[PDB]
Amino acid sequence: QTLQMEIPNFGNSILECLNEQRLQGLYCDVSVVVKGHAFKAHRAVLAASSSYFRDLFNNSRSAVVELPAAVQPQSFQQILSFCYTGRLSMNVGDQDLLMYTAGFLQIQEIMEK
Amino acid sequence: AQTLQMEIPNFGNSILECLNEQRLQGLYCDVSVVVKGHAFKAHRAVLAASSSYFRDLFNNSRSAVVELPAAVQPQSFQQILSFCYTGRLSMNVGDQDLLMYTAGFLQIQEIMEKGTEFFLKV
Repeated sequence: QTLQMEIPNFGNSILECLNEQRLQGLYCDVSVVVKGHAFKAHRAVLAASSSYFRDLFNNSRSAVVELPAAVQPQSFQQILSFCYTGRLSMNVGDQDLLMYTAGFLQIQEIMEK
Repeated sequence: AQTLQMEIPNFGNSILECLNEQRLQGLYCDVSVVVKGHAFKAHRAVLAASSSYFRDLFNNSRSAVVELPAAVQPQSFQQILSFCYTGRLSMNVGDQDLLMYTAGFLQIQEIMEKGTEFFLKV
């Protein structure tokens, strides 16, 4: 006799809270610095969507990581937001940079087919 | 915050599932919660999203290891931890009282409120 409970779309709700947390700088365990702009985040969430961060966080315990000159802050901001929401916004004029950065950071689900 | 170029449905559902797998392998975890000498790796963020007790505990401390009081049992805790990462709670008839007590202690408010509830599994 098993008793069972199941909350529908639980992950959807939890990731929203994690995004709120990040937006308010709560329970973050890494700071990612891009051209002198610091973004707080959770390693776990970055790792879930990026094989680049997966490999980096597998191999380094530093509290801050700085990305190379490739990555620009606006682009990174969009990618970060994607990792917490599954939404990627449109970028008029810098779609090439955004795509380059997504590829660089090996964001696996951002491109299709 | 205008035009999206992509939107993955049910993204959070899949990501939390990834987070659960990471925990089960000890990856990218930032806290170790110890219960009657049994240590559990976790992510503070995932605990805090579901547990008012943990939110509090993490703000009144600066420590990678947390020890829960002796009133909290390991098997029950494991069930609560899994729930925080899945939204599913499972257990045997005969263990519901202990699980409910543990959920109360850790102030998992999704567990004891209106909405979905426990059932007998098929």
